[PDB]
Amino acid sequence: VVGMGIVMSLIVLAIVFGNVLVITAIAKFERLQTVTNYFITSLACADLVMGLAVVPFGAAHILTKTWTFGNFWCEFWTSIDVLCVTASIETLCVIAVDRYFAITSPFKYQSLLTKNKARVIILMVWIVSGLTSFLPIQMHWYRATHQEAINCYAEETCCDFFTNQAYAIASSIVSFYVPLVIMVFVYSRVFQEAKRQLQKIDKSEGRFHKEHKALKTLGIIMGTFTLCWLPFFIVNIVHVIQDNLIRKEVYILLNWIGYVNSGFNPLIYCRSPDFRIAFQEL
Amino acid sequence: QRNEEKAQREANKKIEKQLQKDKQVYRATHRLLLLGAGESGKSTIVKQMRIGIFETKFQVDKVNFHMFDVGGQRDERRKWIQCFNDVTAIIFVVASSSYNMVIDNQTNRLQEALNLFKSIWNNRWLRTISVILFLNKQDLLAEKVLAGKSKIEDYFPEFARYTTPEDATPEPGEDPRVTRAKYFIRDEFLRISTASGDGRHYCYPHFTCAVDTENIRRVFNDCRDIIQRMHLRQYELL
Amino acid sequence: RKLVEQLKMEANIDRIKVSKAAADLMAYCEAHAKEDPLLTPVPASENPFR
Amino acid sequence: LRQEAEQLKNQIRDARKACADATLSQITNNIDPVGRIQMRTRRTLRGHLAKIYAMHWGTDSRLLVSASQDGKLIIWDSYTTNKVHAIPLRSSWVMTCAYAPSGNYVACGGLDNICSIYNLKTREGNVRVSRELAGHTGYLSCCRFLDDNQIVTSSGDTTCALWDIETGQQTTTFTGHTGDVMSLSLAPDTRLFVSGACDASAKLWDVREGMCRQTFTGHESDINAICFFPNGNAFATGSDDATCRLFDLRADQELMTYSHDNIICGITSVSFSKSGRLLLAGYDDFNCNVWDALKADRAGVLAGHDNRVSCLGVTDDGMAVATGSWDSFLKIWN
Ligand SMILES: Nc1nc2c(ncn2[C@@H]2O[C@H](COP(=O)(O)OP(=O)(O)OP(=O)(O)O)[C@@H](O)[C@H]2O)c(=O)[nH]1
Ligand SMILES: CN[C@@H]1CCc2c(ccc(O)c2O)[C@H]1O
Repeated sequence: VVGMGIVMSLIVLAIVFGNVLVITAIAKFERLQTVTNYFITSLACADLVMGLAVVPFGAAHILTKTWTFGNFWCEFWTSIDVLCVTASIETLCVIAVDRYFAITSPFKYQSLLTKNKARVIILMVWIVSGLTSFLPIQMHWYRATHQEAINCYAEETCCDFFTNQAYAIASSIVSFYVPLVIMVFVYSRVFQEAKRQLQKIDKSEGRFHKEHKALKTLGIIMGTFTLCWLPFFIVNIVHVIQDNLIRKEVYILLNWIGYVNSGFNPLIYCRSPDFRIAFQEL
Repeated sequence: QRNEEKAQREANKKIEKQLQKDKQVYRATHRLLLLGAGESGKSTIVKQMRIGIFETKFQVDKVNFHMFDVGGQRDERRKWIQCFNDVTAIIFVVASSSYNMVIDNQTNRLQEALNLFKSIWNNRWLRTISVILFLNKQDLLAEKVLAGKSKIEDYFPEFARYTTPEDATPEPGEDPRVTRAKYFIRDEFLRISTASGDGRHYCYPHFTCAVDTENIRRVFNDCRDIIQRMHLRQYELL
Repeated sequence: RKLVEQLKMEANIDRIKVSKAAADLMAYCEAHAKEDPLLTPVPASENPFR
Repeated sequence: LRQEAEQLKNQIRDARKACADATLSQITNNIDPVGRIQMRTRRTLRGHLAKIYAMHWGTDSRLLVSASQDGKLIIWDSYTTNKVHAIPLRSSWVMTCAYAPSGNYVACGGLDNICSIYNLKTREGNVRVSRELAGHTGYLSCCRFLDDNQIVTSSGDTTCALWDIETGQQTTTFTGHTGDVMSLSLAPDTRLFVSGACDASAKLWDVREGMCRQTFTGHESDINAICFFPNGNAFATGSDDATCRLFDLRADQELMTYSHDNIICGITSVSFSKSGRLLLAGYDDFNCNVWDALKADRAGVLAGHDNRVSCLGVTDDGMAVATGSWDSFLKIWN
C-alpha cells in the first residue's frame, strides 16, 4: 500500500488534465465547433466530473478503510457515480449513431441533424441518466434485506454498496447492455459500407495501382470499451443472481478497471490533425 | 438616443432571421462545374440534362443540383479557376472521335485535351475536387475504326503495343476492333490521374453518346460516391 | 506601327534625380508623422473602437 | 519595324539610368527606426455564408460594404456591429465592390461581365438595381467611383473603360495591355490612375486625354494589387513572386523592394497608412505583415485569420485597418 497512493494520484491527474485540455481546446477555437463536436464535449464533461468527484473519495476510503463523512455524503457519492457512469456510456452510442447516419445516407445527413436536435438529444440523455441514478437511490428503492445491509445502514462508519437483484438487473440493462447491441450493429454496417466502397476502386483502377485501415480503427474503438466495461456488468448481475460466489475485492478491482476508461477516451476521439494543431498551440 | 437604437436592433434582427432562413437552403444544394474542349459537345449534354455565364437548375430524387457552364472567353490562362475550389465535382467532356483532325497548326485535338486535363488535375487550388469524365461522341469513333483510311497508330505511337485489358465488358453489338480502340483512349486519361493522386480525389470515366438518357443518373450515382468517400476518409476507415 | 509611335512618345519625358524624389518623399513622411493614429497609439478615450 | 522599337527601348533604358544620382537606402540611413507595432482586434463581423473577395470603406469611417460568393452584399456599421442592409444578387460569382463617395450608390460586378449599381437612398422603397452596365468582354476585376455620375472599370479582356451611369455608355476606352488587368487605383485628385496587369507591367493613364503616359516593368510575375502614395507622386505594387516594390512617377523608375527570404507566397492586397510611412500587405499564408516604407524593414505582423486574406483597407482618417479572408470573417484592428 506504498505506491498505490501515487498510482491513484497519477490516475486522477491524468484524467483531469486530459479532460481539461480537450475542453479548453474545443471552447477556445471557433473552427472546431461543429455538430459532431457537441457530443465530445458532453463526454469530456462527464469524464471530468467522474475524475474530479468520484475517484478521489473512493481512493481515500480504500486507503483509510473507513468512511468519515456521514451517510448523506456516502449516498450522494454513490448517486454521482451511477450518474456519471450512465451519462458517460450513452454518449458513445450517440456518436456511433451519428457516424452511421453520416456514412450510410450522405444526401440527408445535413437535413437530418441540426444544432437544436443535438441539444435536445444531449438533454434527453442527461435527463435519462439522472433519472436512473438520483431517484431510486435517494428514495431508498434499492436497499437489501439481509442483516449485513441493516448493520451497515445504521452506522456512520460503514460505506458499502448493497442492492436487490431487480434494481441491479435494471440498472445494468439500462446503463450498459442496451447501447452495446446498437453500437455493434452500427459499426458492422459501417464496416460493410466501407468494404463495399473499397471494392469499387479495385474494380475500376486496380491495375494501375486491403481493408486493413477500417479494421484497426474499429478494433481499437470497440475493444477498448468492451474490455474496460464488460467484466463488471457480468459480475454485477452474477453476484446478485446467486450469492456466495464473488469476493468483494474482485468487485472493487473490476469496478476500478472500468473507471480508468474515462482517461483513455481523449486518446481515441481526439486524434484529428486539427485537434493536434490546437493542442500544439497551447 | 435609444430611439434610433431600437430601430437599428430591429433591423439587425430581421436581417439575421433572413440570413438564418437562407443558410438552410444554401447548405443543402450541390454545385457542379462543366468543362470541355472546343467542339466537344457539352452544350448538347447540358440541354438534355435541363430537360457571360450559363447556369441550370434541376432536381433528381428530391435532391437539389446546380450545374453551371463557364463562358470560354477565348482564355488560355485561367485566372478565374481559383474561385471554384468548393464545388462537389467537375464534369469534363471530351470527344473521343477527334483523334485524327488537327486544330491553326498544332497537335491533334485529342492531344490538346490530354494536355488540358493534365494541367487541370495538377492545380494548386483543385487538389481536392474530383472529376467526372464523359468520353463523348462514341458513335463517330466506331465509324472511323470500322472503316476509313485512318489508323490510331499513325497519330499515336503507343497504340502499337497496346492489348485489350482482361477486365472489360464490351457491348453485345460491339465489334472486336472497336472495343480495343475505345479502351485505349480511356486508360490515357486514367494514367495521368493515378500517378498524381494523393488519395484525396479520384476520376470516374464514362462512355457517352448524344442519344442516351441515363446521363443524369450517372451524375447522381457518381456524386453520391464522392461524398461517401469523403466521410469515410475523414473518419479514417477508407 | 502603333508600338513604335507609343515608345517614341514615351521616350521624350523630363526626368529628375532620384535623390530629389527620395528627399521629397521623406520630407512628406516626416511632416505628416505627428497626425497618424497608427504610428503613435491614440489615447484610450479617443479611439471609438475601444 | 522592330528595329525602331528596340532602339527606342534601348534609348529609354539608357536615359533612365543616367538620372540615378543615388538610392533611397543611402539617403534614409539616419532615420530613427519606427520600432515594433502591435495591433489587437477590436471587432469581428459575422454573417457571411461563404468566402469574401471584396471590401470598401465609406467616406465616413463608420460604414463599410463587403461582397461574398454566396450572392450577398452586406453593409455593416463598425462602431456598433449592426447590419444595415443586405442586397440579394442575381449572380453568385462576384469579385468586386465599391462605395460611392456620397454614399448614395453602391456598385458590384463579377464573372457575368456586367457592372450593377444599386440606389441605396430610395424614397418609399427598398434597395433595387438602378442601372446595368453591359458591353465588356471579360470578367470584371475592379471598379472605382470617380463621381456620382461616372465610374471606371477594368476587366480580363486586357482593357479598361470609363462609363456614364445616366446613359450607360462608354465615354472612352483604354488599350495597350497584353494580359488580364487585375486592379486599379485613382489619384487623390482623380486626374490619373494606374493599372496592374497579368503581363507584369503597370501603366499610368490619363482620364481626360484617354492615352497612356508611362510604363513600369519591374516585377517578374503577374501583378495582383496596386495602391497610390498619400502624396500622389508614387505608388506601390504587389505581385505573385512574393515581392513588393515602390515606383516613382517623376523619376520614372523603381525606388525600393520589400522582400524577405522566409516568405514564399504571393501578395493579395496592399495599402498605405495616412502618413505614408507604413505599407501593409496581405499574403497567401493566412496573415498580413507591416512594412516600413522608408527603410524596408518589417515592423509588425497581424495573425488572426484561419484562411487566406483576400482584401485590405484603411479608413480615411487613418484610425483602423479592416481585413477580410476566406473564412467569412472581417476584423478591425487598433
Ligand atoms: N451525330 C452526332 N453528332 C454529335 C454527337 N455529339 C455531338 N454532336 C454534334 O455536336 C453539335 C453541337 O455540339 P458542339 O458543336 O460541340 O457545340 P458545343 O456543344 O457547344 O461544344 P463547344 O463549342 O466546344 O462548347 C451537334 O450539332 C451535333 O452535330 C453525337 O454523338 N452524334
Ligand atoms: C460502486 N459503484 C457503482 C455500483 C453499481 C453500478 C455502477 C455503475 C453503473 C450501474 O448501472 C451500476 O449498477 C458503479 O459505478
